[PDB]
Amino acid sequence: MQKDLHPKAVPCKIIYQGQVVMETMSTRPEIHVDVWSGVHPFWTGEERFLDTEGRVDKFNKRFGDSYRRGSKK
Amino acid sequence: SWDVIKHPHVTEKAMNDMDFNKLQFAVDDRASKGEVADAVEEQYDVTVEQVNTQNTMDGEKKAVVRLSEDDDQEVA
Amino acid sequence: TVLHVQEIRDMTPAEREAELDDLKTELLNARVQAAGGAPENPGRIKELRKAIARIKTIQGEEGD
Amino acid sequence: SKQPDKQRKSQRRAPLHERHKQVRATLSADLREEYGVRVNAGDTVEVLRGDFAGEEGEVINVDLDKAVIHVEDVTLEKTDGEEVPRPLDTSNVRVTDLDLEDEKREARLE
RNA sequence: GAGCCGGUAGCGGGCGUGGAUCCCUGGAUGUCCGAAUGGGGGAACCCGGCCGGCGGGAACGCCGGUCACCGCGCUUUUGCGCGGGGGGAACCUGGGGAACUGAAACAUCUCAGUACCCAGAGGAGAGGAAAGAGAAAUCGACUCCCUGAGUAGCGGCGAGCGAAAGGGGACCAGCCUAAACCGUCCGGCUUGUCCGGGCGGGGUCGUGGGGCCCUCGGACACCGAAUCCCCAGCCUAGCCGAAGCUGUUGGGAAGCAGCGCCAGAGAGGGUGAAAGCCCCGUAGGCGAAAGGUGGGGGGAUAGGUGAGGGUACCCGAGUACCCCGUGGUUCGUGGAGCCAUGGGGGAAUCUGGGCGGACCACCGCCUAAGGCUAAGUACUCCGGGUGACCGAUAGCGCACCAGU
RNA sequence: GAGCUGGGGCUAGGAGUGAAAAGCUAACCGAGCCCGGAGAUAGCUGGUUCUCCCCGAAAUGACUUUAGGGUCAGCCUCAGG
RNA sequence: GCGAAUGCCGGCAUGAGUAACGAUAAAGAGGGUGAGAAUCCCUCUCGCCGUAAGCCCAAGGGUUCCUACGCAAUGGUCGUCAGCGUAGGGUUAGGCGGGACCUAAGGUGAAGCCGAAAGGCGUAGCCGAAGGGCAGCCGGUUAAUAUUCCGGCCCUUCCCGC
RNA sequence: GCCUCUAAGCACAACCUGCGGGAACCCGUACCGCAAACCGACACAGGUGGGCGGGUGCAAGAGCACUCAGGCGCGCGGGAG
Repeated sequence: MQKDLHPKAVPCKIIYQGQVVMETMSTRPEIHVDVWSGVHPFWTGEERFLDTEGRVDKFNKRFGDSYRRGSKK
Repeated sequence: SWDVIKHPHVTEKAMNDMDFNKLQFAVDDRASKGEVADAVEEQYDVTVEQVNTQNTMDGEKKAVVRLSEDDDQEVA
Repeated sequence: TVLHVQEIRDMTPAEREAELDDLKTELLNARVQAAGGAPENPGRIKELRKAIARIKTIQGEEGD
Repeated sequence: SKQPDKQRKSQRRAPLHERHKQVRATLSADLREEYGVRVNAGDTVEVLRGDFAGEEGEVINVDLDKAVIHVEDVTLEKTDGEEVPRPLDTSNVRVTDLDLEDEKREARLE
């Protein structure tokens, strides 16, 4: 576990898949894709209880970063 | 920690070995010259003469004590 | 049947020891013995062994 | 002990004395009738079956071990010659002279 | 309760009713490997500090004991004292997660969220007092069995997939904390009125909590534990335990004959060929302990909450709600919601704020964005019971020096 | 001598390596091998058991990614009117 | 309820007393032992090696090695022979080799760095070899061992004392 | 290993040397070993790394013919042709 936020999780899942609409606005739709991928934020440098730096991403990051709910800066 | 050595390995040679010199026996295997010798030493009058070693596929550990220029008793 | 706990237990540590030393010794004697092919069946052999056994037994318990 | 085989399981695998349980029986008139509580084992009696049936003898050896005993009388000789005590099928076993000359024998069964 | 040194029957020797073999339970040893963890390593081997006897050191000096891996709290000081990890047939939830094959092709779909892998909890986890369900202003935890129903319904409307409230049943069962309001302080900024963390207030079950003013009121309300012995159940051995003998064909009888008894125990099995009465330590039936684990149940422990109105009011969360992109759901892009979230905007503290399937008015429900919760269902490694279940090419493949 | 070689190791099996034919990857790799999906599907192929009674078939027609399948008919059989 | 599935499992016949003896480097004779010897032991002719059909170090295999008994099966015939059976016994090192020393590849790997989890990488340090390094040799001696056992000759490191 | 030295302690006791006494382990060896004892399931004319490889003759040489030391006659023998 080394790709999340610290101040909460947000990684994983992701069942994408494209098609060729054309519905309600007349006739019916169609299907295709069948893949799976990722989806997340980014991480910055901080620190806690003797150095540590942290990581976690935006959102959250905007938070605790501002504040700090287990270790500040 | 307790006991010490084993017993008197007995055979054609040995027999003739402990005879003439030295003395061959069943040596637990553990203990070596060190820990070995000793035992001998404490047990059998004569002191820490010398020695060599050996084991084998069998169970037993072969050991030898060249003589103290003194006693040993044919039949140990 | 014989010897026995407590009693022997009054046989202070120092002794407890010494007493064993010999302990083996004899036994040990027993061995050479066997190999020898002379003597016969030493219920003793065993026993002795054991006795000694317990021996330590108690002892230890005693708290070494 | 509620099935066929749990008999070999608490008789011989368990307390061998359970096999004593086997040395169980009675004997002559006296003693018996008198009761039947407090045995002796290597007592005397006189089977009651097998050619040897209706015979006179005594209790030689508590063999519980083998699952039965031996009766000096009851026996046979080899073929090389020498005689010998036969196997005592626990089954047909009779005891009347309830070995009890030994105070400890009379302090248990008769 | 009177025989034994295990399967070895054999030689040679021996312990035993001034309670041996063995059955129990709690012990002391437990060599080397193996998470290994003192250090190294092709496991079961080879290497190091401290104490240690002091030990043959015949007029000459060693094994033993020991000890210490690393991630976890944190009495922080120089950190001293607690937990973990490795297993484990099957079963459990999460994390991740597929083609065959059906559709008589095959791209949608199916097999499925299956098979497998991973992590981890347990002896059971799963889940669990509702921003729930639905609409008779009706219901209320969660779970599981039947039913609802192969219905309402999803869909190249094709193969298929296929809910739920309500009724019947097993069980019952309820509680907490931030939740700055009050006071306590401790530490800061730097003295005020700031944030801070330990103490209580309250510490919300179905709307309340505080703070103020007057009525208060002045003893039976135990939970998931906590506790005492109680029947602690079992833990292996506990032990009594009804009643026939003669005669006989027989190598053997318990058979054929004659008389005789039992009886809540004619369950079966062993007995030289088929016994209720010969053996059976069996069902008859009563028995039984000083140690290892319960409910029932007795008590205090009892932890713990438990009444009245008023007032302008401040107090269960950081993201609800909305846009796009997926989930689960019976919903396969659909008139398509609820709950869950990948990115971006980023509200309110009781006329607040979601909800009853686009939305809107009105009505009706509920009060989130922290947590604990035995019992009712699953699973057999283990032990027992029972068989219109098998007999050595059947049964587990393997009935005994076989996963060899 | 892009020489032959022992010993020590590194890569790996939809991926490796390959002075490159699809070669070699524990003696048959045009995509290894074992356990698992799983007893995959399999108009094709076989295989498909004791006696006896009763009657008695089709090898055409219609539509099929259907033609050596199978739907519906036509010809069989038994129960009642 | 079965011939019958080139069915599965087991036995049992075929061809068949023909096909084969695993290199065309050949033997033959005298004596000896034994119940019994073309196939064993001694001996005497003879043939084949000879760069081997030599001794040696390794790696691999592990008692197969010797000695006394024995041949049931394995020895593609025998067999008193065996690298077959049972029993007993055999291999000893301050200086030879491995460690108690060193690192490259590579592998590990406190810190550090990234994964949905399992994991990936990886500094220093460590693991890692007939590469580096290190103190001896010749004769004798049993049924087997030997630079270890004998003895004669040559050494090294640690320790205490002065 | 040899020399340079901090920390640092020796610096009448640290290292070099000299003589005398004292100490020296753990595991490996048999025999096979261009092989019936090693891989080919077998006493299978297949492969397997290093050391001079004795001589006489051939221009030389681990090529060759005979043989030294040591090894062996192939593990089935006769008999017709």
